[PDB]
Amino acid sequence: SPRRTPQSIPYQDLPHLVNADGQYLFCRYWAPTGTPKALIFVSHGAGEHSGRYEELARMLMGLDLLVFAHDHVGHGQSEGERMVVSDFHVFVRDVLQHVDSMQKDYPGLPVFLLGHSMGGAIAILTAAERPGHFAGMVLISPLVLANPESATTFKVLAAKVLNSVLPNLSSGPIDSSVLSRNKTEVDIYNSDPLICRAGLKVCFGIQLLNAVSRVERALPKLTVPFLLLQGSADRLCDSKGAYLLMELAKSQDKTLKIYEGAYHVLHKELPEVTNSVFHEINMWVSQRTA
Ligand SMILES: O=C(N1[C]C2([C][C]([C]C3=C4[C]=[C][C]=[N+]4[B](F)(F)N4[C]=[C][C]=C34)[C]2)[C]1)N1[C]C2([C][C](N3[C]=NC([C]4[C][C]4)=N3)[C]2)[C]1
Repeated sequence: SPRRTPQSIPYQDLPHLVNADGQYLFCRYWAPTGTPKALIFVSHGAGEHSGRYEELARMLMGLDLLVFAHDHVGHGQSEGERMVVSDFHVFVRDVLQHVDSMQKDYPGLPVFLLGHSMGGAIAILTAAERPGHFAGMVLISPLVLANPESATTFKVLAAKVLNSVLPNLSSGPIDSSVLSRNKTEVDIYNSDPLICRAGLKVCFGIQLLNAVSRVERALPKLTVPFLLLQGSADRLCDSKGAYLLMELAKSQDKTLKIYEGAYHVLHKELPEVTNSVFHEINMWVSQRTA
């Protein structure tokens, strides 16, 4: 019987890739009508999926880039227990497999990464694993340092799971009101059935703590060009992390844009913020492609 997504659609009817663990990942592609100037992989964050990047991907495709993405394991239309990962490196390995596959089909093209939140931590670790390979990285509120109050609370709960056998332990869900000041976007997020809005399992939170530790060790090795966009009122990824990334990365081409008063999800924020985010990404990638 055909292998199906967690929503029961056969993978033979969808673009897909099988990872090193034999798990099917659902894929998306947005290719221009002509010869692409560059490739760009979009890395989504925790709980969400690649379908949330439709508008950004169509803008990037309008710049003649071939945009590609997949749903990370345990997310969206990919296989895996929801919001579970054996080790955070699985996400990085799977991005690298997909980038390597695309570079075979489109050789000689520059490749960029774009990531938001947990997806931004994945993009940083992917670029750190392959120094000099990526042309540039666009980071939207990347997970570099978690909110101090939330991290201390979770680190206590993590000690309970690390010292004892407690497989079902979960913390509370990611509060939707702190995601964006745009209420319509929050309402849409709360209505998408492919988004997992359940409480974070302690085993998954432990992997996000591993991502933060690994990002910290990767910064003095990071040399890829990057554009970093961060809101000053982010309650999920503390803005101190964006300043730390600007300070500690060795990249010769690094830029930070702060959005005063904005919340976490800058590409789904108030129209003035979202319009600026799209324009800034468009300028930055346009200047670095030809
Ligand atoms: O990747 C992330 N996640 C990673 C994230 C930061 C983490 C902080 C944290 C940590 C860190 C270590 C350990 N922890 B933890 F587990 F203790 N923890 C608990 C709560 C936060 C937190 C949790 C947020 N997101 C959330 C989204 C944005 C959402 N969206 C998509 N469309 C929209 C529209 C409405 C605007 N919103 C999906 C991508």
